[PDB]
Amino acid sequence: SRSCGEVRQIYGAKGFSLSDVPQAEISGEHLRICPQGYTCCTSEMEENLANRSHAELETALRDSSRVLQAMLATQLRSFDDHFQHLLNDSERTLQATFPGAFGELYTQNARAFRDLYSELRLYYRGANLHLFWARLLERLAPRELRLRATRAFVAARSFVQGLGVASDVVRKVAQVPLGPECSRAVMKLVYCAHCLGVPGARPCPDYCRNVLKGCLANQADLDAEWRNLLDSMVLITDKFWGTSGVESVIGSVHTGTLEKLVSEAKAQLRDVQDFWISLPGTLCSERCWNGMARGRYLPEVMGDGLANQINNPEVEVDITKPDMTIRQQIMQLKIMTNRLRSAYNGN
Ligand SMILES: *[C@@H]1O[C@H](CO)[C@@H](O)[C@H](O)[C@H]1NC(C)=O
Repeated sequence: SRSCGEVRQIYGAKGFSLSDVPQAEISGEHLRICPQGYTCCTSEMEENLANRSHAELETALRDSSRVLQAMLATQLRSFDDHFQHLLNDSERTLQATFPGAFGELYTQNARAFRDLYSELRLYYRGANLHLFWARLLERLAPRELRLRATRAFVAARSFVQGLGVASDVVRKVAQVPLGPECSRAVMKLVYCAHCLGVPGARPCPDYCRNVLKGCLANQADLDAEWRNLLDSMVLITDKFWGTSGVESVIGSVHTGTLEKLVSEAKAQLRDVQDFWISLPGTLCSERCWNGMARGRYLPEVMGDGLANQINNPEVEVDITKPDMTIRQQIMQLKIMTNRLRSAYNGN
C-alpha cells in the first residue's frame, strides 16, 4: 500500500530523472492537471508526463496521416501514369503501324498530329480548357471526337486532381496542433492513473473516446465533405467503361489494367471513408480508470464533430471557434466534389 515503487519503475523507463520521485505518497494539492489527492507524482513529474502524453498522441496522429497520405499518393501516381501511358501509347500505336497504311497524307501531317496529341496532353494536365481542323482543312464525325474526348479526359483529370485534393487536405489538416485543454485532458486520461496510485490500470474505452473526440472534433467536421468527395470519386469511375467509356475514348482518338486499378482504388477508398471519425475508436482499441479512480465510466460517448462537443465532460470545447484551416480544406473538398459531379453529369 502507498507504493511509489512501481511508479518509480515506470517513470524511469521514460528516460526521466529517478531523483525526482518520492519514496512515499505526498500531498497532491499542488497538482495542476490530475485531480487533487495523495500522489507519487510531483509537479515536474506531472509536467513531464503531460509532455510525454502529448508527444504520444501527436506521434500517433502523425503516423496515421503519413499512412493515409502515402496510400493516396501511390493511387494518384498510379492512375496519372496509367492515363499518360494510355495516350502516349495511342500515339505510339499511331507511329508504328500508320506510315504506309494512311499513305503519304500521314507522312506530311505527322508533325501536326504530334502537335494534336501534345495539345491533348495539355488538356489532360488542365493547362488549357479551351478547345486543328481549320489548319488541316486549309492545308488539305469530328464533333463526336470533340464530345467523347472531352467526356473522358475531364473525368480522368477530375479523378487524378481529386486524389491530389484529398492528399492536400490530409497533409494540411495534419499540421493543426492540439489545444492546451486537450493536452491536459490527455494527461488526465493516460498518466494520471500512475500518479493517483493505480499505474497498472487501463483507462475506460468511453472515457478515452470522449477525450479523443473532444480533441479531434474539428478534424471530425471534415467527415461529410470527405465522404462526399470519396463518393463522387467512386462515381466518376463508372464513366470509364463501355464503348463510350473513358479508357476506350482515350485509346480511340486516332480512329484490363485500369479495371484492376479501379477495383483496388475502390477498396482503399471504402477503407478510408471512415477516417476522420475513426481515430478515437482506433487509438482506444490499441475495472477501468475513469480519471477519478478505478471504476465504471458514467457518461455516454459524445457524438462526432465540433458542435457535439459543447457538453463534452472530459474536454471543454469552444464551438464558436472553428479551426480556420479545417474549414478551408472543407471548402476545397466541396469545390473538388462539385467539379467531379459536373464532370460526371455532362458539363
Ligand atoms: C509521353 O510522351 C511525351 C514525349 O515527349 C512526354 O510527355 C513523355 O516523355 C512521355 N512519357 C513519359 C511520362 O515519359
